[PDB]
Amino acid sequence: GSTEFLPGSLTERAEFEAENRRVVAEGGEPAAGRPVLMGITKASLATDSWLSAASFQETTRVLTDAAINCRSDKLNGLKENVIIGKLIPAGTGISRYR
Amino acid sequence: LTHKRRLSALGPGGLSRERAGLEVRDVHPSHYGRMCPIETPEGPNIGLIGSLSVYARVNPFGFIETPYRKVEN
Amino acid sequence: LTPEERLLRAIFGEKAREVRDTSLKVPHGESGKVIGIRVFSREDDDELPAGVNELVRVYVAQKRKISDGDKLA
Amino acid sequence: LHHLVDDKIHARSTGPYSMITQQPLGGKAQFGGQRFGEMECWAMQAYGAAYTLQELLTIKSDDTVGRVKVYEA
Amino acid sequence: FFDELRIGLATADDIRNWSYGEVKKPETINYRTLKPEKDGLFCE
Amino acid sequence: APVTHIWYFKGVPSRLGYLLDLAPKDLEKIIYFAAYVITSVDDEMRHNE
Amino acid sequence: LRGSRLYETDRNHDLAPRQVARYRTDNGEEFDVPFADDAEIPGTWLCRNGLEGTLIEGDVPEPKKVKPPRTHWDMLLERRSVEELEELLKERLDL
Amino acid sequence: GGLEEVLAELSPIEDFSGSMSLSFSDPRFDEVKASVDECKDKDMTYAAPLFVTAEFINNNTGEIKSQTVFMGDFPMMTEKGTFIINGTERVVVSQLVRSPGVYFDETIDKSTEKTLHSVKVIPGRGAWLEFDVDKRDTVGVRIDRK
Amino acid sequence: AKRIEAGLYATQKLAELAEKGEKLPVQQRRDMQWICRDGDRAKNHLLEANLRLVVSLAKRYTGRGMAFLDLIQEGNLGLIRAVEKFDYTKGYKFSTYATWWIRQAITRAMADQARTIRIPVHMVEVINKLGRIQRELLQDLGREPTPEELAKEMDITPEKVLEIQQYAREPISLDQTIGDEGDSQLGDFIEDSEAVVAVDAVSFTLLQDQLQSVLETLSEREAGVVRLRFGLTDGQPRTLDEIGQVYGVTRERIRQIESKTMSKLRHPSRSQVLRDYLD
Amino acid sequence: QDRYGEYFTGAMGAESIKKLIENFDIDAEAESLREVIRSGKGQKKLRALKRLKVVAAFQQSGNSPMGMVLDAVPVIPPELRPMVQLDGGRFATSDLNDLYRRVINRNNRLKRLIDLGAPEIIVNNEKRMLQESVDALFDNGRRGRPVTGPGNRPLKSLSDLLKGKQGRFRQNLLGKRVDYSGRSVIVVGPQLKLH
DNA sequence: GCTTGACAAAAGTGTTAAATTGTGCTATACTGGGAGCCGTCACGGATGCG
DNA sequence: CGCATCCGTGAGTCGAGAGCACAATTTAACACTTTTGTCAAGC
Repeated sequence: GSTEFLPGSLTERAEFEAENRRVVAEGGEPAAGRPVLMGITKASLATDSWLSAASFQETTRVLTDAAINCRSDKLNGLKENVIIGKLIPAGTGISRYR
Repeated sequence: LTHKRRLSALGPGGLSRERAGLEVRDVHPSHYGRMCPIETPEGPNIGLIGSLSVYARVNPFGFIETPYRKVEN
Repeated sequence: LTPEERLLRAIFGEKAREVRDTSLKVPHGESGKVIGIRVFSREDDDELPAGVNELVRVYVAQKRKISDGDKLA
Repeated sequence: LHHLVDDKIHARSTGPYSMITQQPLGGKAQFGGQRFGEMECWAMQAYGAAYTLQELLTIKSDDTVGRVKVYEA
Repeated sequence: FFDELRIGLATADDIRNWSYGEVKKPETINYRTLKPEKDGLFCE
Repeated sequence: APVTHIWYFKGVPSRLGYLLDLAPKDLEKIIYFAAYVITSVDDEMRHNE
Repeated sequence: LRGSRLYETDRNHDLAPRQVARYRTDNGEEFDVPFADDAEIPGTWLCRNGLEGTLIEGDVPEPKKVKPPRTHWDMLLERRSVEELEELLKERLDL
Repeated sequence: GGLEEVLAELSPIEDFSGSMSLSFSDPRFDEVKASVDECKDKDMTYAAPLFVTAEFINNNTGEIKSQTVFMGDFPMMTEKGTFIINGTERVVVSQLVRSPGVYFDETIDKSTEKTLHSVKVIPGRGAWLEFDVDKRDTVGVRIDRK
Repeated sequence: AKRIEAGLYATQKLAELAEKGEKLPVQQRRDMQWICRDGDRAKNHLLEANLRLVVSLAKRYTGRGMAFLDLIQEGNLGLIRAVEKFDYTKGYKFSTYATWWIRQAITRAMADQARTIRIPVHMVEVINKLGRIQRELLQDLGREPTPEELAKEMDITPEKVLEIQQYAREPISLDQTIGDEGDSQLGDFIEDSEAVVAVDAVSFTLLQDQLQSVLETLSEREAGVVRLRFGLTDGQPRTLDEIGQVYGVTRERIRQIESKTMSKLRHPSRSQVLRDYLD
Repeated sequence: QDRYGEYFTGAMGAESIKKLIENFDIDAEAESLREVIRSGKGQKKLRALKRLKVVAAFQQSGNSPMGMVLDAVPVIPPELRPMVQLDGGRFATSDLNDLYRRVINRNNRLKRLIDLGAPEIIVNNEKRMLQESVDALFDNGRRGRPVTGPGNRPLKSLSDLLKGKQGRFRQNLLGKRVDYSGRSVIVVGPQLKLH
């Protein structure tokens, strides 16, 4: 509808619902979404962190897509933190205990 | 002694350790008397490397022959 | 040479020697008696690889007794 | 059998490093460091040992300044 | 202390700005005196 | 001479192919000097003459 | 098996004095070079973009003693004289 | 023998737009340069020199420049069945390889579930030739992987 | 060839007459430009005509650390030079003259671009001569020729032969497969020889700490002359006059102070603590 | 070209694609793709969706697709491609710096050919060679047969340095060798406590 | 302690002779390469041939 | 339009193992001068 989402793209339920409820106020035309099952490989490779996706598999394709999309990575994924050398955000590493 | 009687499926013109399925490394009935079914590596090379049998001989074409006793009547 | 090293040498009157030590030293954790030595010198034939003037081989033999951690079968 | 603890015991505290990655070399021939593989990192994350993992991956491997500062400390 | 890591598509201007000098010789090191050659690879 | 990055030229899918809508087989010939491609045509001038 | 590649007290308060120059290239790109107080600044410099740059102040125009390279015409002269070339030109001009 | 077989395979040779020819024959081994333990101690290969008689013929006149040529040092096998290369004892292990020939097989299709039969001719050297039967009941051939 | 020469002279004449004005009839000018264009076209046509000879000569030098197409390109550059130098008056076929230049260009390009470490042509010639002589000797001698015999045959000292052989070495790839598997390369075994050694880097800062503190302080102001003498305060060793250029101390007095300090600082009571950092 | 030279323009090589991208409007293409997606049903809809996936990236951003054509290739610092003097005077060099050399060589030759006005065939051949050299530098063996040096082993390109199981991501970032570590055979201690 | 003075012994420039290196040239005729190609094995997904 | 080909990607973790002729550029080599330090007597 009046949303930012491209048709046919996989969007998280949280973001989908947030966008629909944000646009319904003044736009009044939410997008339609069908639940879909996806495998572990595709689910992991669809993460929002390009660092972890590149580290997992298909480094060339992941880097190409990230470059053309020009998408930045927020460094909190329990896998890019080790790459950066920053202590992980789990266990003793969270702010509360740290 | 066992090194000199080693039969390998790898090397140029042979198999690749990453491209060898179950079928090639399994024991085949024709091995009897030519390739020992016991002696073979335990690790990933299981079934790709073997040893020549005691009585086995190599045909000039490269096929392994084994001796048998002729029995008639 | 660093200023501190220069002062240390001055107080001890030690020459800034032209050569640095590169002697062959026993690897870490090794031991045993020296049994054989072989020397090849380009002067007396000794057709060594180009640029090599001397080649020295030292053989060290040690007697190992069975101990904890050794593998038997 | 030829599996004796005498020739496989080496430990390391500090030794040679790699040219490019600046990480410790591997192998008993050099002062080889043990590899802290990906599965070990998964185990550390499962424990929640954020600090031990951080020091393993930075201080003890390739934090060039951190290595010498930690030795001095 | 990093906030985020952004990837993009490098342009000619960015590549030129990254550089401290143009390489215009395939020489790496001279055969005698084993020192880097001017304007080539490994140029000081 | 300008060159095209190999990653975007052919990567299954070809990013340049999708951007311009030229088939990879046709796009391949242009890059490696195998066939000409028209960059611009003057329609107004053609109609008047 | 080992290889080799081709520690002084750092101090920021005290450093050798320096003076900054200024160069323009053919494309109008400005560059700055810190030289020592000894000066002896050259009239032309090599910039990061691979083009010769000249002083902003506009002093010491170099003589430019370079000689032009040998051309096809010079190579022709070494095997032909003007008379034969003129005859050939006259012959061709008729057609 | 193997050396004789290879030499016969190589020769005779004539140049493009043939006008003169060359050939090799009669390999010969004379004697090992050194012995086993001398080679082991001195760090040198245990080989013997090889000589082959080469004949050069001029078709225009019918000349024969026949004489022996030194082919190099051929490593030799010791009594134990090992090769001493650079003072180190080495063993060459026999290799199991699919012999050249024509091989037929059959497979059950997935779409039609018909039995489809294929044959491949595997040479020592040369283009691969293989015939096939399709699920449309047609006999085809792929020549040189075309 | 005649068309090319005519075009060259036509353009040269046009350039010469441009300076002195003297506008010519339109027909003559048009004809002159037509001659120039025809000459350029003839030059090109000859080049495409002999590209096949270029390829034929280039295909002989494969497998010597240079791409086949690069050899072809260098050969055609040499052929361009040959065309520029070809003389039709001598009456010889163009191929006879072109082959020399094509071979020269190919060999020179190989010499200048076939090695990671570039060797000048004058050394490449010596190396090639050495190789040819060695190959010739191996056939008749039967054995491996020794350095001295080669040196005598080349009228040079054996040390020169050894130096040439050392120069002949080719760098090896740093990405090999030492390990018999796709697991380790050659770069994983070459230790860095410039990495800071921890313990050493500590000992030094202890030596700089146990020296600058004690022996310097017990010497009162006599420490200053020592510090400037060896430059341990700013890494700037100073000559005697560099102290007298500002301060009023004189030359010989500074040396006397240095000698006295040197003598008295070697006392074992204060010369034993610093006696363990000599190594 | 001879009949109607001034009525059109054509070209070959990366320059033609550069011109096409320069005079290629993205908003109109995105609009047309969206209208085809909402209207079409057959394979046209799938093609439009896939094309829009790429087109929208440049439309809804501050970056232009001109980056796909390169006017200046960067060079990695020498330390990451070291020329180390091995023991005994031998030199070991990463094959990466070999690839670079080739590029430069070809890039020089072209500059010469254009300078003296070589026939178009040779210039085009040189441009194609430069394209192939750059391609192999970025990704060896992708398009054609991989470039090989001594023996027959293909050269290690830039992409190979961080591509698979080896490289940097899975060999030097996610897990690495560490100091203050040892290894040895284990035996049973029955007198030990659990800790 | 602090200077002056008379002398070898090294730090620096000048100028030559020598070694190194970068280019050019050689005229019977010669005119489209050659390495190919070897048992996963399954999985998707894009491509391109008809 | 639709089917067959073709392509990319994945594979436990540690271990042990042809030549010559110039012209231009850089280097050693020697001679000599200036700076540095050394020894002696001194009040």
